[PDB]
Amino acid sequence: IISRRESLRALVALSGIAAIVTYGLKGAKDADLPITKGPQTTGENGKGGSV
Amino acid sequence: AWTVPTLNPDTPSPIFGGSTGGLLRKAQTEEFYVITWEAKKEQIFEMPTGGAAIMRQGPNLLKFGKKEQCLALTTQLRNKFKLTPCFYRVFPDGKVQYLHPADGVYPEKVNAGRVGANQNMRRIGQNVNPIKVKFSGRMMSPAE
Amino acid sequence: KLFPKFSQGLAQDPTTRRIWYGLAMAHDFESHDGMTEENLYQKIFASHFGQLSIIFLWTSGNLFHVAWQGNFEQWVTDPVHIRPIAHAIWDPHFGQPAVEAFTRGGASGPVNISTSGVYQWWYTIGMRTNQDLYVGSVFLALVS
Amino acid sequence: AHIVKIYDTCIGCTQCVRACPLDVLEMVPWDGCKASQMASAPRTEDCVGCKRCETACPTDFLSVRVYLGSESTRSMGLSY
Amino acid sequence: KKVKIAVDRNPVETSFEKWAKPGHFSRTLSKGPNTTTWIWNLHADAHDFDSHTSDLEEISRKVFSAHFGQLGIIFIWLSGMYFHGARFSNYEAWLSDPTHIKPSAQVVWPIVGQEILNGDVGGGFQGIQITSGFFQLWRASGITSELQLYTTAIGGLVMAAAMFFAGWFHYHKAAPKLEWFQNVESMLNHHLGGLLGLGSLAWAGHQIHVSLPVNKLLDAGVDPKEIPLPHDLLLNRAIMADLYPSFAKGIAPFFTLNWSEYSDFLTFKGGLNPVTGGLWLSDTAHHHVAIAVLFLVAGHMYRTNWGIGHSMKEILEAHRGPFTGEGHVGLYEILTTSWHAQLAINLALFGSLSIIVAHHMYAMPPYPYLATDYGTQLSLFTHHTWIGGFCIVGAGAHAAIFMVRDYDPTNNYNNLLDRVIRHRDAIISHLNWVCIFLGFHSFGLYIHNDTMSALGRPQDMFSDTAIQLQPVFAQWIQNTHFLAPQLTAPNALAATSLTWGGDLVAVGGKVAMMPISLGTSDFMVHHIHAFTIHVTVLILLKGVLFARSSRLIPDKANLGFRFPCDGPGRGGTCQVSAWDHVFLGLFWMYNSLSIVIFHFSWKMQSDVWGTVTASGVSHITGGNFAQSANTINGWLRDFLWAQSSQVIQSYGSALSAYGLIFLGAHFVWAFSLMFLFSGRGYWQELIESIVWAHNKLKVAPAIQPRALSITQGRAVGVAHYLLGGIATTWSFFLARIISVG
Amino acid sequence: DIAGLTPCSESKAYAKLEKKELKTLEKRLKQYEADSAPAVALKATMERTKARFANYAKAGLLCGNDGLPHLIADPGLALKYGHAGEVFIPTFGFLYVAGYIGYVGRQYLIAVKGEAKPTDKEIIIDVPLATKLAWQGAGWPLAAVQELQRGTLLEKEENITVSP
Amino acid sequence: GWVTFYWHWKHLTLWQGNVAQFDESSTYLMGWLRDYLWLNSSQLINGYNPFGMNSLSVWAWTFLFGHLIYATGF
Ligand code: CLA
Ligand code: CLA
Ligand code: CLA
Ligand SMILES: CCCCCCCCCCCCO[C@H]1O[C@H](CO)[C@@H](O[C@H]2O[C@H](CO)[C@@H](O)[C@H](O)[C@H]2O)[C@H](O)[C@H]1O
Ligand SMILES: CC1=C(C/C=C(\C)CCC[C@H](C)CCC[C@H](C)CCCC(C)C)C(=O)c2ccccc2C1=O
Repeated sequence: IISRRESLRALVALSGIAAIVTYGLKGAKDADLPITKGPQTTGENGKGGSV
Repeated sequence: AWTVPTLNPDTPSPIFGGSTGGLLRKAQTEEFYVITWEAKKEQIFEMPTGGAAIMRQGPNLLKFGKKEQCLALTTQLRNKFKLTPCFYRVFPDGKVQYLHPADGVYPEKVNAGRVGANQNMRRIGQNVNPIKVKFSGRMMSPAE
Repeated sequence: KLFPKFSQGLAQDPTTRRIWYGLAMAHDFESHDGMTEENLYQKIFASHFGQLSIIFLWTSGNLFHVAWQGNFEQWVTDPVHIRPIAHAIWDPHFGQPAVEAFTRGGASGPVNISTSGVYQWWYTIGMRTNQDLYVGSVFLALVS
Repeated sequence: AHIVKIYDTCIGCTQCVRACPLDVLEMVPWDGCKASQMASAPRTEDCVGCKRCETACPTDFLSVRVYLGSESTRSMGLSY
Repeated sequence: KKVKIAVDRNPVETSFEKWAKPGHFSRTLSKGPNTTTWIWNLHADAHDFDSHTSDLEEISRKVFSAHFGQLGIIFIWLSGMYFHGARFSNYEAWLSDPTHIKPSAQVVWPIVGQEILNGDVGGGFQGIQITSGFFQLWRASGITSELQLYTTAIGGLVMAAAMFFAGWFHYHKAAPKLEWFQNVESMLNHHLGGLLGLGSLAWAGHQIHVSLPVNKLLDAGVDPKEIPLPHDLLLNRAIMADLYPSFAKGIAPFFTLNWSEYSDFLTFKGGLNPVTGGLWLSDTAHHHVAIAVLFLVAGHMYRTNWGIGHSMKEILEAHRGPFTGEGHVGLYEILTTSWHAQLAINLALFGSLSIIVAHHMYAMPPYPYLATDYGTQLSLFTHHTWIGGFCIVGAGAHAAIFMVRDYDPTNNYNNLLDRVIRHRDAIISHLNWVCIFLGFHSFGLYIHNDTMSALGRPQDMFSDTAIQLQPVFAQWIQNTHFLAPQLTAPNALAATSLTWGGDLVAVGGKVAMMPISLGTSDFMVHHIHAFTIHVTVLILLKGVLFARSSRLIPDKANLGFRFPCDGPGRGGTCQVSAWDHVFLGLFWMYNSLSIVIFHFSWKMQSDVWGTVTASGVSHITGGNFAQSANTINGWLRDFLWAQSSQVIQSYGSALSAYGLIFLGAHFVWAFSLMFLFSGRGYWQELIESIVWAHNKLKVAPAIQPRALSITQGRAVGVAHYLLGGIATTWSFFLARIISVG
Repeated sequence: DIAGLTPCSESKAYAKLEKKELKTLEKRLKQYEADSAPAVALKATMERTKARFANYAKAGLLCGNDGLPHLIADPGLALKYGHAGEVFIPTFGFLYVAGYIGYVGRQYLIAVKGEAKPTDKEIIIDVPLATKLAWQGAGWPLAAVQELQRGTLLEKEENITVSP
Repeated sequence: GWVTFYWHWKHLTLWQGNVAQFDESSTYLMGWLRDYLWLNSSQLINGYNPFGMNSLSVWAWTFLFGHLIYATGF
């Protein structure tokens, strides 16, 4: 597929394309990224103690 | 009477079992500096690259990678042992250049026929201000 | 050999301080090679456009992330007990206790409480809705 | 290539040449002193700028003077 | 007789004429000042005896009588502590209740309100609670009265004036010749046999005839004024046979080789004395007997005046191999005509002995009621690690001075010492790698645990409930050395300490010593110790091997040992000298030993020390070492912040002096950064601006103000860094451990 | 009562803190026999303490919100309200001794420069000379202001410069 | 650093209400240490612990991150 410098520059860049544009939607694993989950129980309290 | 001695690499090295402080890959690309002297008697000097080598009678050929590594060798070969060395400069195309007694006489003593480069016929307290030498193409000291 | 385009005395430097001094005296315009005083003032004057275009892109960034990831429309109604929001968090190195401990201020995902206090400055200059903050962001992004 | 420029306050005691660890300096005739000699720097291509010359000049407000210029592979003192 | 007394009669006139002329020792200083660098070079070059003269005999006489000056000052120092042990102490009251009465031997004067430093240490007494543990020496010596402390204080003043006489006599009146000092066979035969051998024979005889019957009566329970005085324990054999029933057999079982009949008072018990927490004294008595027989045998090794015995020139020159060329040829000649080559090997092991001493005394506490005194235990460990650590850096300093000054490239050709220099690039670079390997793989485990605990991922840390890095090898040795009285040491009644396992010793409701279980936090911190020592080795050994030359500076030995630099050339040559490597090594010795004493002071308070109730013994910090030493934040929270609450709110109490020096050494530490960061050519120009205002008001001094030298401003800087750094930890440790322990 | 303050003889947090300290000394005193020198020392500490509070209220020191003696370093508010002993008396009690040490050290350096080598007599202090200037410098403001009027105090532009 | 220590600690004692806790302790340098640096860093360094973590852990991590860059500067 690739044998020169500028062909390898394209294939590394396009493989970086093919991972990252999928990683935002299909590649966010259920166990890996807890941000790509649902809104869990609580947390939205005041900063504590006083104001 | 004196002019520009050449070199043969046939002359023997000092007996030294080799150190890791010696040459590097710069000797194969840029330059490496070889040093010669004529020893009267067999005795033991210090390598400037660490250790101790013994010199043998007659010519002695040694090689380094810096200019200070050769002149810090002649400094202990002239002051301690009263020998008269001279070191050269070898390029990897085989070219060689004569360096230290560049007019025969050592540079502490007058030869009366060497040219006085890099001098100012004025006092160091009489330099100009840097506002005058500003915009001199490149950045430039007022002592020029 | 090519990176300090301003200082050719650094372009002849075979060492790794060529990289460090290509960075640090790149904005020392008075010491570049071939710099003249008419050439001096023009690069300073364009660089001040470069500082201004960064500031307005920076401020339009503050207007954007507050309008999108912040709770300015929620903070308008209760400006004491509701804590401000700078910008939401996407760090995939997080764990699940580090998601739910940073969800605060009544938001959905993890958030940062803005301590810069651009809500209080915007709330008193008339900003009330997020649609008033996107317009300010697109305006400064044009001006930048 | 460092900039070594010496001045007329030289007295020609040649302590700078003996102190130079790189043979940058040499002694040229000059009538402005009793010792009839003034230094010269024909080999500033080889200078590192270690300033052992102007540690050794006796004259007040040193006669030899080294200006640290642009550093080549010989000015940085490199075996590599 | 090649080994013979050889002195010179009256080399130096005893005269005050040279005290009138300061700087008389050196040519460069005897012409008086013109500059304030004179009076700093006076004190710097004062004891640089190798630089005064060239004569090795005159050097040797100067270091021989200066050693009597150091010994004479130690005899003043010891006699102070026995005197302050006698007239201002509670050692009378401490022996009757050595569980509740805190040891105290310094009493202050009530003037400015500083009498509040006289705390309520118990025993009808007020004074500074000491921590140097002399009262545990003295119960181990069986002192029992303040008369005995006063008589050995007068014996200390007498011995100090004898030592001051001896240095005066052996320099001014009758000073030895050079070949007296160069009998190193005769010195080792006398020091192994007479000093170390007969010393531990004599002290065992003090332990047999004095300390054993006194401390047997104290453990059985007798008030100290009712115990027989120890000279009655000599003159009456029938008293000794009441306690140990084998003194009735006399010294007949010794010469009849019936040594098993001495088993009452020369024992091999091991473990600890459960009445008092310390080691068994009959165990330490059979120790110093068998130490003495070992050294008196080893003191007849070297050949002096009869053909028997070894000769160290032949011993060295015969051990040569195929890998090292000449082998050890020529090391005898440089260890005999060079003091720095001696001083390097001596300060290495004598510094390494001090760290052996520190680790072997918390684990095997040799003194009665030493282990329960948590203040004494913390200080005696911490002190003897630092005193070791300075002396190890002194080995690196004075080995470099040998390479600069007394090294001879002529007589060193293809020996070990010549071949170490010839592959010094391979030495430093493989040491450079293993420091970088230990850098990431020890400290990056802490950054990993910080990040995982901050990212809410505690299952991904390196802890015991997580990725477990167990110290498998050290846990294996604790499983062997505790099972060592089974079949590898069958005559031991117990183990050699209680760190290896077993049960604890409860003395006074406090833990003397309980077993130490090693975990993943102990794994990480021991590799922190391996890291900081290898970097300290890296800097000091680089200064030794590149003392003379490098690829950077080929003529470095001509510049000397202590020079600043070779100038701004070749990129800059700041701190290239061999002085400057032992400048930088002091920070890493400070960095290494701080983590040693932090790992001591928190492992003990979490897992050893603490009160016992026979109801689930509780420790000082609750048992939170392996739970918390994973993270740098655990060292921040649970050690430097939680335990600092006894040094910061200790005002209005006797510990308030420790609160001052806690701020005092926080000042002096930071004061050093004025010297460690800045440089001379600033401060010289600032002096010119204030000499100007002193010129203007005609108060210009004759000794002209100069800024401190380049090496001096560094030496001032590391001296205030270490003084401000160590005295911070001193006052932090002691204000913690006196209150909670 | 000058700047929101109060006399320490009139404030109560001052007297509360005096009773706080004497409470701490007495509960420390209780552990010892009434003949014992660790109790003789503490009762001597109290009588230095109680006289100290008596003497601070005697001088009319100003307390505040915390019951501590506050100082007033302004003449015209210390001269007017009787508080020159706080700052305004020791600001001249100091500056007598300060310029005294300056003048003695000045006169020792001036009277050593006319010698063979004056650097030797900065190591080896001429004690019969230095004590002689020490005693006779006791009227140093009377001698300085006479030297101030001549022009012999200030050396002229013989002083050393770089590049004016 | 001196203007901001003094600003913050006079404002902490103002906003907590214990305005006398400053004026007692600001007169001597231990009160700067054991009442402002020691006392107010209680919940900072507890941003993450082996019990758990809270919203201060990003400022707890940076507080050790700041000590690390500082000492790398030496
Ligand atoms: C057996 C112990 C021993 C002995 C005999 C020597 C002997 C010597 N050392 Mg050496 N050294 C030692 C241990 C020893 N050292 C240790 C342990 C270290 C590591 C810290 C060093 C590090 C070292 C260096 C780096 C240098 C020497 C030098 C010297 C020589 C001259 C010293 C001199 O004149 O200073 C006279 C004494 C002083 C100037 C006193 C110093 C003041 C100290 C630093 C202040 C600390 C005092 C106290 C702890 C602080 C509290 C005091 C209080 C008032 C605040 C002399 C041969 C020097 C040398 O040979 O020069 C070529 C040199 O440069 N040594
Ligand atoms: C068996 C005899 C003997 C003994 C006991 C010693 C003991 C000692 N020597 Mg030594 N020495 C000996 C033979 C002996 N030497 C011989 C034969 C030589 C020549 C080859 C030397 C050459 C020598 C040097 C060059 C040096 C020593 C040093 C020392 C001291 C080590 C310091 C120490 O660790 O503190 C241990 C301290 C004690 C045990 C305190 C007790 C001190 C006793 C009373 C003095 C030593 C006994 C003395 C040698 C016997 C002669 C008595 C005298 C009245 C004639 C120590 C006092 C060093 C020293 O400190 O210099 C002073 C040192 O620099 N020695
Ligand atoms: C906390 C401050 C600090 C730190 C981090 C260092 C770090 C280091 N010093 Mg050092 N030093 C310091 C203070 C410090 N020093 C001070 C104050 C002095 C004054 C005396 C010195 C004096 C000194 C000497 C004299 C020597 C060192 C050496 C070393 C190195 C050995 C450790 C190593 O390789 O581990 C690796 C690095 C670390 C553990 C740092 C943490 C990095 C983490 C674990 C991972 C890296 C982050 C990762 C790549 C993510 C990057 C993000 C991306 C965006 C770039 C290393 C570069 C020695 C050396 O260089 O030879 C070995 C040496 O000879 N230093
Ligand atoms: C330095 C020389 C090395 C040898 C060490 C000598 C140290 C000097 C010790 C002298 C003290 C007297 O020591 C010796 O006194 C008595 C006379 O034998 C002995 O006492 C014994 O002998 C008496 C008569 O025989 C009887 O009362 C008993 O048998 C018993 O009491 C002691 O068991 C012994 O301690
Ligand atoms: C502060 C500083 C100085 C200035 C320090 C001055 C020169 C010395 C400090 C004071 C000295 C100790 C004189 C004070 C004591 C004198 C003996 C005079 C005594 C007079 C009375 C106090 C008795 C340097 O010279 C310097 C040099 C190189 C790197 C860093 C620094 C540096 O940080």
